[PDB]
Amino acid sequence: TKNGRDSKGQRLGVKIYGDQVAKPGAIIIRQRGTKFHPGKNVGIGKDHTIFALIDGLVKFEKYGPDKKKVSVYPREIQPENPNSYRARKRENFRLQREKK
Amino acid sequence: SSRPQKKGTAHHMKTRPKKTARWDIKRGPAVYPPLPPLPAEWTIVS
RNA sequence: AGACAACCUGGCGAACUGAAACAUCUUAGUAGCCAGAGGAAAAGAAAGCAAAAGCGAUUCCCGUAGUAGCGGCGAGCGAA
RNA sequence: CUGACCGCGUGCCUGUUGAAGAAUGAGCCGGCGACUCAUAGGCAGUGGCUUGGUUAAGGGAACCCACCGGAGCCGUAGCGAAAGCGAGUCUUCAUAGGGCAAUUGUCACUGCUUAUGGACCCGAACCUGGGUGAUCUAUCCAUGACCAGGAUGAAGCUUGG
RNA sequence: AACCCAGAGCUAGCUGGUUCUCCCCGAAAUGCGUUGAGGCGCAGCAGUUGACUGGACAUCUAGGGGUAAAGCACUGUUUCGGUGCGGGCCGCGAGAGCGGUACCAAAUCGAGGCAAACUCUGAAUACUAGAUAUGACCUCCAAAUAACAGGGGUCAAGGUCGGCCAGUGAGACGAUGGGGGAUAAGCUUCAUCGUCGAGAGGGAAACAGCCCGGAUCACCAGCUAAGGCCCCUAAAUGACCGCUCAGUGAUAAAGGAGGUAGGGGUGCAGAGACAGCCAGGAGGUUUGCCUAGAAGCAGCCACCCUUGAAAGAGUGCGUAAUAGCUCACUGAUCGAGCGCUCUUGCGCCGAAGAUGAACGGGGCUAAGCGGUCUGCCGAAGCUGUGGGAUGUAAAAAAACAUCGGUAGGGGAGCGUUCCGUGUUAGGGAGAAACGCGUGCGUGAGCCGCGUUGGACGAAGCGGAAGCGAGAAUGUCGGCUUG
RNA sequence: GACCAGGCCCGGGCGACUGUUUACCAAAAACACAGGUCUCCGCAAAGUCGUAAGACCAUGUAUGGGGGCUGACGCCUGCC
RNA sequence: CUAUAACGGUCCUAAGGUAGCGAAAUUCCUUGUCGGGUAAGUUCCGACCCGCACGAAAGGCGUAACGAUCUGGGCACUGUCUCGGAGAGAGGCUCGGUGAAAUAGACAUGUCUGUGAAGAUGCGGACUACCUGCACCUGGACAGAAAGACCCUAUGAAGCU
RNA sequence: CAGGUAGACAGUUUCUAUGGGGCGUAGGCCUCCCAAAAGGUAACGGAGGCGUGCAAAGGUUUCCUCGGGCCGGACGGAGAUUGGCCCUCGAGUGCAAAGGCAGAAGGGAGCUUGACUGCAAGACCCACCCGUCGAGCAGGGACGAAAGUCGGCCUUAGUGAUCCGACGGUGCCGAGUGGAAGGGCCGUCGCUCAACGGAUAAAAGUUACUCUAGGGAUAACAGGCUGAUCUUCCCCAAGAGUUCACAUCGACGGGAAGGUUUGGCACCUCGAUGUCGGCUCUUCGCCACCUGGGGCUGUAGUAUGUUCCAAGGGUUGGGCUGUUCGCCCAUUAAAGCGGUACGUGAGCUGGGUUCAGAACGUCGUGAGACAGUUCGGUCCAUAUCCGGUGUGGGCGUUAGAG
RNA sequence: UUCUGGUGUCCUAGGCGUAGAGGAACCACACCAAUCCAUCCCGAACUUGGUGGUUAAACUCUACUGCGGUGACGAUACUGUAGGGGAGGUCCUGCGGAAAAAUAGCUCGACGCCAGG
Repeated sequence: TKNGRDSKGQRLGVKIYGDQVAKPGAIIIRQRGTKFHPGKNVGIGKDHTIFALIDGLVKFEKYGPDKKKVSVYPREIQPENPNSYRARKRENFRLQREKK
Repeated sequence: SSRPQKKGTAHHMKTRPKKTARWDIKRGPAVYPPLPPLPAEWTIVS
């Protein structure tokens, strides 16, 4: 009598938001059709998935007024560090180990 | 009928004591003069 | 010619159960009943096992091995 | 020791989202009454030994046992279904590329837990084998016994035909 | 489908039971699969242990999404008017034509909405990813005097992998966004949080799921939170500003209202008002029709003009209808505050049940509700003083930081019968059951202390268990209640 | 004349009748029965019991035996 | 006349209910209509018929007799009733003797309302009530009795097909 | 020994969800909404599809791109071939929807088989089992002048573990040795195993003759929440009432209280809360039937009709049914509606329903069955306590008594 | 160093309408024939080979706001937290975030690059 209730439950998000770290080969978008087109350093897939070719960063931007045009970049900078806490924790591991 | 009634838990929110006059909600306790400190209370010296 | 605690040999031989049901299988050839006999019985002197090397009638304990294998290749059974 | 009077305080266990519960259970008292053992796998604590650890069955002037008993097991080489090759091997035309390797203890005692056993204790209706049952009752068989008292009045038989 | 004995202590994913102390940590009631959904396997959330770690909290910035809201570009519906295409109808006439109809309808335009499966747009949060700091205390050294930076020592705190092992798998309500239902349920179903579950205490009269709040202990000490200050119960029947007269103050609507304090607009008030007493209050005309009659007053049409201070083809009653009566309107005296209007606050009626006032009671006109300022009460919270315990940690301390807790996990202990040390120490000046000792312990329990009887047996360091009971409609015995 | 000692009619349904049946909640229209039909059996029958010997059947013998349904009596017992 | 169809056409099966009976131990709707009975009768008897779903040896229809059968109306007879009452016996009641029972957490065991696992002597507020016997009634203590027999579940048991 | 063959006899099965069970539907995958702007998400919540198809609808190298309006040309018709203007990707894309795509993934051509072998860093999802994408390398090719693209199809459904068997190919084992049987291994194929994580290769019912273990986790009676329904009300009123809305009835719609009908949930109670109707005995509520007083009346009076205060009282006897306005008879002032676990079974009957027998109609081949009918069918009790009716005793009443 | 077309890339996106200006060079059409080729029919396209006439078309350049695109601030919705009101449907304050819509407006893009006269 109900007839109804047959939903699939599939999942298809954006996997790596703008300005995350893209491994090589990692998937940027798993999509149904082509919302975001491939820009440069990304490859389309069989089912329009968009995956990173080289490590770097993902940049969502319009490739036309309407289109997303996802892209990737090397993005390597900042070697410099400023955190005391990490050094402190490491220092404690050793001091306590020595004490005990 | 056609109007529901308010039961346990539900009854409480309608009918618990609320202090619904902005004024008394506001208030704060007396403070005091700082009461400068007090001596010791014990001494072996004897 | 009757008797027997348990052990033993023979004949007949279940089921609840395990398989999360159940018909192959497992409990199990157990229980029980019948028939003999002994202080022990049954087995036993090779038409055996082996493997290019050797053994040497049976019967038990260890160990190979919970291995090889068998199995609705399931539960499980399991040698030499 | 007893308690004038005041205040606070909706038995206990099981079990539930939720019980003082008008859900369960128990009359009271005292006892009896529930995760045990065997052997094995794994892990931890402790100890012995180690460029190895350990013995089992079996002996031992009983049983325990000092000593003996090295057969056996564990740790030493992997990869492969297998032949095989071996610090490598399988997959392949190939390093290519990848997978897995390129190393480790052991024995025992004491706990935990798993496995097979009735396996924490109590409780079924039931199943199957063997035997005892017809003095009750249900048919039958043999052989006995019983059925007051009255009423009606058939067929046959006999007469007026 | 007998009865007894045996396999048989059958099996039971089902019910009931599971005993001595303390200490630390302490959940879930979700998904998935299941002949599966009042089971079980894995994950998810405990314990405990080993590494590698880096955080967690706050702040800020990026990145994607289409939700809330909005919108009519899309799709689907949607009203009002425009436009007229084209069609039907009258017929003329034996072809389609100009047209006409208060005509039916297709595209369009203007105005106008609506939608979980509509979007040209589109937040806040959430999420993911980055950097940015600094928490709590100390001891300090040098200060006039602080502060802080200067170090040194602590303490507190996140995770991601593993090992050994659990319990859990129908949660409940409240807040929000929703489905189903009847925008009914203390209903059901999911998403994000809180409490209960597993959590005490005070407020709520009583009252898991609401508010404050988190229980290591002692204290015949204090300050507060939520809530409160007339009596029962602690604390002002305390201040001033207002508002209610129903016992409202404790419960429900549409609707009704010259209740009541105010406010927002409106005109009138010596070319004097609403009060009342008053006077006047029409000619055409019986408006035309209809009707027996319609003459203001059955009904309908015209619905004006004249006169004047003023009269509407008459406001109502009434008459067969007329007439009659009276309104509107208009002048005089008395005399200058009265209409209208919507809403604010508190109230009244609407608002009625079955044992007896049900709302804490006594009561109250403030001891009710609206507003501000001061004092107080108020908890197991915070303070003060003094003990205990865990780790942090490895040693005397001392110092911090914690110490609710069911299922459950880990640590440390007591006790009982028996064995090794023993034919022990001790013991007929007397072994154990009963009691005085708040002696002693955090506690399970231990020391002593006594009796008519009266025979055995500790302590210490160790070992084993038929080892700890109020829960099984347990079970054996003795006893009661009725 | 105390004790003892039939209440009776009118109309229905079901069962023809007397009888038997749930020992301890059902005495009935349920079962049975006299009768009816069907069908099987030739005598070392069919049927039943027993693994087998064999025993009922039957020391009977086709108007006799076993089985199924309907249940006096009256008229009947359709079609596929 | 109007109706009801004596009689016809269609798919159908293997054929399409014969005789009797009929709202029936079978008719649901349904106390079906009508007649008799009754003062009034959903029961009852006789009929009609659209037999929801009667029907010919799971026999049809009817029958005299018989029934501790079911069913309706009668006459006689009465405490069945109107509407109770008195009486005798045995118990009850009191005294002497012997002397159980099931149940039982402990009970120092009020009413009304309110609350609460949403129907409390055990909680809150108010009212009410000297303590304790004996006889009497049974509204509560979700009173006793049997781990419900209805409902569901169990990869329960058993019987029959 | 073999084939057939009586449930005569045996051994067993017969699913779960299911806002109680049964009946009905459903069981796997895909897409959209609920899904709360990452993911994920539940409901017998709302819409649909799939269990394929294609030797090309695949692969490449190229070229152009649809529609729906209007205008032209005979029938040609509203809509078919042929030329000119707006266009938002409104066309299509094999089949459902969503996202996509107009240098196209739309259409058409040219050649071709890459819908190859050996693979693969890393990711996504993530209880596991599964599943999805993949830069890049080697061989050997297609297309293309070359760059380059090509290991299936615009993407998401078109599919199912293991065991077992089957076929083709093997420079692997082959139980003394050589063989072989057989097996291994690689490529594959075989189940609407659809209940789609599939208990076996192979299994339906019924129990009212029942029975055990459990459950108020889930029912029926009753209590509670909720009032959809039901009772009683109030608002607006179009009208009707000769005229006249409100003497009286009040269409169309609206707002409430009740808690007793039918229901919804399923919270207590399955180690048990004994049902319908009568008897006896209560007691309470009102929104009132009758008696007491009153308005208004389309009240002459007598009757009334309606409302208002009123629960003090009253509220018959019968015929039919097991059956409270279901009802005819005769009255009567009237002959009420209710609550009290549809009051009252430790007070009573057992006519009904829920026991075992039996039969009728019907369903089922059958055992049996029907919230259809019909005839029969032991409803147990010496009050502990509260409650109530009676009656006492002690004691209080302050000296003791009548 | 302007100008001429040659290619491209950030993007407010860039355009259609009305206007103009462009021929010495460049660009493009009219013209001409046909091997390679090509038109499923056609040199329409595509092709090779010629004439080399206009700027008409197309392109380029400068204006325009009539359309198209764009788009505010403010305010308000809504929402985080902390609370409250209402028998409910749902409403309201405190601190934090904050629009869509409309209107005013804002644009007829900004840079490179090479061969030139």
